[PDB]
Amino acid sequence: FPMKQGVLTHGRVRLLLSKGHSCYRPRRTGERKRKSVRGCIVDANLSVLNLVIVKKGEKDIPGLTDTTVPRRLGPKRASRIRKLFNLSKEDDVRQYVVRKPLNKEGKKPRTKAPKIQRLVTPRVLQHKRRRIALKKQRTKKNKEEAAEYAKLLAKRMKEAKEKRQEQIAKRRRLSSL
Amino acid sequence: GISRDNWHKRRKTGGKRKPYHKKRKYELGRPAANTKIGPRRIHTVRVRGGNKKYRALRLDVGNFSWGSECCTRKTRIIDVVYNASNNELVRTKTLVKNCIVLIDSTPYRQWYESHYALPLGRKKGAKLTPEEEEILNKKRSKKIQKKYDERKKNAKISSLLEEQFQQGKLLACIASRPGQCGRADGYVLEGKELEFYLRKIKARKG
Amino acid sequence: ARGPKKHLKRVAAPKHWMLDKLTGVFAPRPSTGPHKLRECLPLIIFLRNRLKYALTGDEVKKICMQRFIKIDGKVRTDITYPAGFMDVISIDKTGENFRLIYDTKGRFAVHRITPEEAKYKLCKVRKIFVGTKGIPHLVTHDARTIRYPDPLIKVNDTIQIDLETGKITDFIKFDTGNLCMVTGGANLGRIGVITNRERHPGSFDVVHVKDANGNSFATRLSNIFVIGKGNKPWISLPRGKGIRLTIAEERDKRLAAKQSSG
Amino acid sequence: DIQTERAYQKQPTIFQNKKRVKLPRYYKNIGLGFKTPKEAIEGTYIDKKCPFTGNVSIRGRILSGVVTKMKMQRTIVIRRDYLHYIRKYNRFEKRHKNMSVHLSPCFRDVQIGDIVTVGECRPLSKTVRFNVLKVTKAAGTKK
RNA sequence: CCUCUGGCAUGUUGGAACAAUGUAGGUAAGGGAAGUCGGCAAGCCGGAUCCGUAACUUCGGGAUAAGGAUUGGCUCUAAGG
RNA sequence: UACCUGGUUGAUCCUGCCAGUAGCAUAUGCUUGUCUCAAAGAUUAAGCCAUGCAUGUCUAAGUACGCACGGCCGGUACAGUGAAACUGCGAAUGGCUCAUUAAAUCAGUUAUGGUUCCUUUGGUCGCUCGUACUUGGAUAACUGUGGUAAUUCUAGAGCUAAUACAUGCCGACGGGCGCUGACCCCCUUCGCGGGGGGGAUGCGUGCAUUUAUCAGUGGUGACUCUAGAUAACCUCGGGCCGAUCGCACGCCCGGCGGCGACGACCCAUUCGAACGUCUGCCCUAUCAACUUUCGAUGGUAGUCGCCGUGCCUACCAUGGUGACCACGGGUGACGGGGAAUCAGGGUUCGAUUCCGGAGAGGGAGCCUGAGAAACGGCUACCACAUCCAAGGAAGGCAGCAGGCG
RNA sequence: AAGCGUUUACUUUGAAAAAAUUAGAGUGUUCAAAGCAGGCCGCCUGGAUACCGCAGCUAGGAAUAAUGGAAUAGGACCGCG
RNA sequence: CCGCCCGUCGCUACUACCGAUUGGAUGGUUUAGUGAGGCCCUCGGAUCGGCCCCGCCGGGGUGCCCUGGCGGAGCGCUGAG
Ligand SMILES: [Mg+2]
Ligand SMILES: [Mg+2]
Ligand SMILES: [Mg+2]
Ligand SMILES: [Mg+2]
Ligand SMILES: [Mg+2]
Ligand SMILES: [Mg+2]
Ligand SMILES: [Mg+2]
Ligand SMILES: [Mg+2]
Ligand SMILES: [Mg+2]
Ligand SMILES: [Mg+2]
Ligand SMILES: [Mg+2]
Ligand SMILES: [Mg+2]
Ligand SMILES: [Mg+2]
Ligand SMILES: [Mg+2]
Ligand SMILES: [Mg+2]
Ligand SMILES: [Mg+2]
Ligand SMILES: [Mg+2]
Ligand SMILES: [Mg+2]
Ligand SMILES: [Mg+2]
Ligand SMILES: [Mg+2]
Ligand SMILES: [Mg+2]
Ligand SMILES: [Mg+2]
Ligand SMILES: [Mg+2]
Ligand SMILES: [Mg+2]
Ligand SMILES: [Mg+2]
Ligand SMILES: [Mg+2]
Ligand SMILES: [Mg+2]
Ligand SMILES: [Mg+2]
Repeated sequence: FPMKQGVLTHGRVRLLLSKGHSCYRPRRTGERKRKSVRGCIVDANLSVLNLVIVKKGEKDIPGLTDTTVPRRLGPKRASRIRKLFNLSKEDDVRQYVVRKPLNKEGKKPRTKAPKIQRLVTPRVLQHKRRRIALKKQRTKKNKEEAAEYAKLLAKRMKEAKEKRQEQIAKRRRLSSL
Repeated sequence: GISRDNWHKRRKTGGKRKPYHKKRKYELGRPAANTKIGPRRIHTVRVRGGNKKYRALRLDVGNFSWGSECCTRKTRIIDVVYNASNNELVRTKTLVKNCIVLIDSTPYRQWYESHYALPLGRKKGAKLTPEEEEILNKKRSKKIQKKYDERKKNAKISSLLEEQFQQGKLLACIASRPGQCGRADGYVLEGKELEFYLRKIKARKG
Repeated sequence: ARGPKKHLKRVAAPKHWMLDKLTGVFAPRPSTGPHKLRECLPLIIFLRNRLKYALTGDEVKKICMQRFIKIDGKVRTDITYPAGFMDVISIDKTGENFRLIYDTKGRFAVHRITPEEAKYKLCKVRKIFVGTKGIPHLVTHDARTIRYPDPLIKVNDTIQIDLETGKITDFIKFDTGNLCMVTGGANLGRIGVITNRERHPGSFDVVHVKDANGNSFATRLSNIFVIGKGNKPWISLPRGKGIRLTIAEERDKRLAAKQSSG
Repeated sequence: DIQTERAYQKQPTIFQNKKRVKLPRYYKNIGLGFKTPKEAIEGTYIDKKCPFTGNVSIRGRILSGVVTKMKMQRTIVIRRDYLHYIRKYNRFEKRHKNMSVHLSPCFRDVQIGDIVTVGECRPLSKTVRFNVLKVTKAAGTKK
């Protein structure tokens, strides 16, 4: 059973663990489950204790220091390319993204670059033009409809005012009967 | 949990409903908010239909409308003094709908002295040497001075309100439901309801 | 049930779709849309049972999803779309236009329409709403919220909507003398002139309506859809023209016509 | 007369304390041709649940009954009296449903036996769903 | 049970020890009448408030039946002239 | 097809049953050649279950640096199929059973003017006056060290994306609209004064939320409706005003562009859900009074709730139901559409394929979600029960087959 | 034509009543139970109709059965102060 | 009428009833004690960041400002938890 942070005791406990907690992975959205974990403070009675070397000693160790393992994937966000290879906002990112070589048994040697997201392409700029063109279309439609309804309501209220003026003049001449 | 269901209780005939289903989720009750007076803390409950309710838990301010003058300002809640339901909800200071709180009358004092340019409160003999209240009360134009001189005929207030301004804090009624909305809004008591709640308070005082 | 139901049974489907009894346990639960469930006729039923352009559910799916069926001037792709009253089917490729008008009995009738008639439809308004800046709103029988209408259009009138724009072209007002198609009840599909309007506060107001052949009959006002000034409609009428000849006259007409056919 | 109880008793849509130099009271007609009584306009009472001067809306059904008990606070019990038909014995049986109805205090003099008319509304309490809309006096008893 | 006015000098002696048997108070793990003629002696319970109270019966009782719960100090609120 | 017949007597005429008579379901016997339909672990044990399966899902249109396959045209990123995993959605439908349940469910009926509602269709979506040629840091999948006897267990390290998670402005935008108003200018007047405009500067300036006030565009039988005006608030467990994706590829001289996909506050719409109104339920009096300061029936004020409401709390009132059968009990009782038998009435049945309800061994509590008090989700406890290295782990056939009883 | 006409029970009509079942129309499933099909040398057509007690809603009738009104005149009507 | 016929007693079988045993076993409702678990509130703060404060400086502006790297540390503030 794994060790997890902040339990702060010596023995083994049982916790309800959820999304965002460690030593647990949910299956359904919203699932919580009593799993049994081990506290922070340590003793002999465990198999594996994990260590992270945080300051290199003055002498080498062969298993850990001599060989080096590079990062496997190059960066993919455009500003992360910028802040890796130290770019401004004018130099082209796409020639500066890392590409990998490809060599195996019986196949052609290749190279492979990630499809970098968040670069500014003319399709993104076209969509940003399209939404504000659509906005001005919507205000033009709104002012057009409002003006033609204003003309129509002026005409209908002119009709109703002339109708009641007909009533008042007709019953004045009926009073003159 | 806490249930809100008629099926757990007797008929009109005093009978006994035996239930035909267990507790449902639309038959749900959650515990009381009991909004005290303190620096603002509001938790958010998500409710039926995915909406949000705002439990205040401790709460200091709220905008009160003094509506005979129609001035509505954000004000600091001083105290709970009267509650028509439960006197221990006065004894602990719990903000609920239609309870009587007290609020500091400084924004309404500022508005009255800036609109009518007459003092209220103001035990006579002192003048604020920071001089800003009298630069608010004096030195206007001869076009605007007739506007103030015609608005100062409608500038006499109720004496109950005025002694509340002189003491510095007003009686007011909470209108909103602070366990539901998250706010402690309401209105300043003036009038026959003010005299009603004042005689209630001093009869309780004995 | 712990939520909304998604399946609909074959026997529990509405009768005016005229589903049969022994194909399958189910009937297509129509998707939510502008028309009610018990007052619609879905697109799978319209293409499969009525027109016989499709044989199976896969065939009506591939017809509706190679983008050929154009309901109300718009492309509607799901096969369980509720095609309701006064909707206009535009079969583009095969070149037809249908208007889902009711029959002399309770059916929806396959009713072929010229394109110059099929570019409008007629809609009964259900509500007058006023939006946020004094903006009037019609709410028709098929969920159209139409902002800025004519102020002479009131709550039980009908409007002639142009389809590619959605705007009002003209309107008929609910008065005595105008026509009526009847959308609901035991008198479903009948056509007559409105004889009488009887006001019941709180209850459902009831309208007496008289057809061409001197038969007068009542109907609640929610089931009444005016379709023109006087006797003159603003759409076409189906075969029989909403008369409901009796069962004796139907017997006499079928044996007369088919002994004349031989 | 007024302000019996703990809180202040006022009508919620009226603003009564506007600056001067008798209160107006809120009242409405409930529809269906029910004449609002003169004591509702001329009164001084408050009521949440009066159909004429309060926050209820008479909808649905409009029934009748005879006043049979008035022992409660601002609600009475009416006794709807009807017959019921058995398909076997072609006869009837006299049944009844007592039901509690909120009687507004604008109907100021009513004695038991009077045939009142009630209207369905918002459920005012646990077993109360109607209001007395009009009161017709019992036969005789004009003195 | 403790105290004030009043009264007295511990009831026909004092001192020093703190052994057995006593006489008179107590306490006891674990078990709970296995002791003995017999629960002898001891022990349990115990006041008040709120509930709850069976058989039987002369209808009066049984009855505080049995069985439960609450109880302090302090800061208050409400009702009773 | 509105049917009777044998039997008490030595014989008769009657009341009266017993027994014959015809169905109709369940079992059971003996018998069985064709063919079309078709019920089938309901009754007893809503008793217990070995095993396998019963809810998963990819479009041009959210993420694609797994050579996992692959095309060449490169070097100006990503051709294109594409497992995996994050994200989104569904898993609340369906199916099974009928244990509970007797004004309860349910049926007809109306109401929500007393509420919520993913979705789909239609509105809305520069109305706000105050790095945008695109902002940030983590994480799975992948590599690499593992642990346990064992689980759909998961840990420490490296990397890396978003329509995940966050942050956040530019454009409209040049002023209008309401306040405050320094001041400016004119007519009358001995004159204070009155009347009249213009107005720099500063404050507020959209939809939604919350409060209060004023007036009375469009509605209903009826609003405290809708819409207007005003004074303010706007929740840091924050409400909107788009930092998203795919096809074609044109036009002004960098800027304009069309067709869509997704998502969003609100308003309708659809499917509904949810409480309510009137009326209707079988046997039982060897059940005649029941309910109440432990809510019973009302009032006033709150709390909670999605809403109305004794739903709950506080303080008052002493009510409420009952021979017109309450209350208590029983049911070999889920309700209805319906089935059998029938002259007319009736009598009996309805677990059973459609609708409504209830439940997942018994009770209870919840997370996620628009919708669940979900059990082919979780946590306890009781009964049961599986694996084991004895420390632990895992379960729910009244789903389909099948097994025991 | 809009608003009003003591009220119920009864009667008649209209509305609204979910399909399935039941009754029943059409139709040579080879007949029948069934099924909503099918027919003519592309066209022709079907996929009806009735019943659905009780309660509720609407409009006619006014016999029967109830109920009322004017009797300490607190009565209609008609105009006047 | 040598007909029929009724009861006790004696034998046999069967079904019930009363019956000391404060009898026995199963259900169901429930007063009262103990009470797991979830949810809410009041705390808590394992851990993880962010901003300031200095020292050493590289890239840039008219000795102050911003950056990018190295550290150190008050934990001065601050956020999640
Ligand atoms: Mg009969
Ligand atoms: Mg002594
Ligand atoms: Mg002595
Ligand atoms: Mg002596
Ligand atoms: Mg001992
Ligand atoms: Mg002991
Ligand atoms: Mg012995
Ligand atoms: Mg002994
Ligand atoms: Mg003794
Ligand atoms: Mg005794
Ligand atoms: Mg005999
Ligand atoms: Mg014989
Ligand atoms: Mg027999
Ligand atoms: Mg053969
Ligand atoms: Mg079984
Ligand atoms: Mg289901
Ligand atoms: Mg039973
Ligand atoms: Mg049962
Ligand atoms: Mg059934
Ligand atoms: Mg059964
Ligand atoms: Mg069912
Ligand atoms: Mg369930
Ligand atoms: Mg079982
Ligand atoms: Mg469950
Ligand atoms: Mg299962
Ligand atoms: Mg399920
Ligand atoms: Mg099956
Ligand atoms: Mg039917």
